[PDB]
Amino acid sequence: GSHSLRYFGTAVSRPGRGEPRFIYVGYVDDTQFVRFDSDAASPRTEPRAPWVEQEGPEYWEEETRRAKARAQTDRADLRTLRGYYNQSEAGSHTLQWMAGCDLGPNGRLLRGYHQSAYDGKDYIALNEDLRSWIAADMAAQNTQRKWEATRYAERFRAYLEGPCLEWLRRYLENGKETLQHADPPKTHVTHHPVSDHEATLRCWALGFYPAEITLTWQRDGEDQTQDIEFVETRPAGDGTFQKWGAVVVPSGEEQRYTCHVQHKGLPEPLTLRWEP
Amino acid sequence: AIQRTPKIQVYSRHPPENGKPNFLNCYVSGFHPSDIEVDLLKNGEKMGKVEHSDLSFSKDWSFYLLYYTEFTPNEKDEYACRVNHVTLSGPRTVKWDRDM
Ligand SMILES: CCCCCCCCCCCCCCCC(=O)OC[C@H](O)CO
Ligand code: NA
Repeated sequence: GSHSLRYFGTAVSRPGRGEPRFIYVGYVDDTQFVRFDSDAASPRTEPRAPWVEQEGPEYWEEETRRAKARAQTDRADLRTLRGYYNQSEAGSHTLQWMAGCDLGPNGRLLRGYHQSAYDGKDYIALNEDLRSWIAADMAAQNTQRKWEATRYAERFRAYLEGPCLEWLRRYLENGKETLQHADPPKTHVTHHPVSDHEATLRCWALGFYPAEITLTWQRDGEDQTQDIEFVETRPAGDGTFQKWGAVVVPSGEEQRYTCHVQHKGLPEPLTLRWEP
Repeated sequence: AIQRTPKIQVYSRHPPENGKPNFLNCYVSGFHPSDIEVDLLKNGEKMGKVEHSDLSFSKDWSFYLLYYTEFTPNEKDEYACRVNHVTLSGPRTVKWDRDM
């Protein structure tokens, strides 16, 4: 259990059709709180969570300046990468990066990240010791040797160890009423006959925050792996999440089946049954 | 370069009830590259005033987006989400099912 500040970036080259598209987002835990979209007239870093709107005018101008500097760097990197892979000048490519810090309950840095991908594949990542790089291929090794030359890992680590945690603590305090509130899932079980002798039990978990959750079906206390479907956790749109798991059972043996639900918002793990 | 086909979930923000205003969600995830066209269909017709989230992506670098609009279900109207992506030969359409 740790809070996290993370920024994510996507840069997509638009060969012939002008400059690349840059879309940047920032998150505290599972809560997005800022965006930057280069495809505006005069684009700016913008609030996407209520508790960051109180930030002063200097904040928004410096974050906007920071986004524009990253865009320039990303466009350079798109060119460089096109070269390393001897790729056509025609053809759109995609660069993605993420970076940020996990706050340890100690108050210091628990884990830090700086990772990147090109055309959907891992390219280079900062190692967990924050001192070295892992490179995916020989093109990425070229980036690695150069970033070693400028001691980039040490300089970025300083951001992670200092300001990254400083801003995360700030955000956590300003948005504490939502960011530090575990919304428990509202849960229930629905019944849908499949045939004259089988029916579907669907177990629902709704409106929970944070996203992480476990949801299983059991028959006589044993965990079910056949005749099931679990959907990926999905956003409700209001900042909370949803998940369901369905199992096909013999008509008349429904009560042998229990849905098991664990979530940070649940003091105890939940056991659920169809309740006609 | 890897390309990935979008997964699609269509669903409501809250348990649906006829006459009760609600939000219709089409969540597209797991796709690469990022260009993607997503429509919400009311009785086979593209709804206006559909908004979407800001492009983000998961730990495997594949993108996800939430498209959503306001709607009030009733026993007559049928809803679906229709997706176009470079990995798909023609649009993929998923109907809204009230039980999912
Ligand atoms: C959603 C809008 C985005 C908000 C604004 C745009 C963010 C772009 C910067 C990347 C993330 C933060 C890293 C930047 C930290 C920084 O200053 O980097 C020091 C280096 O370690 C070398 O000094
Ligand atoms: Na297509």
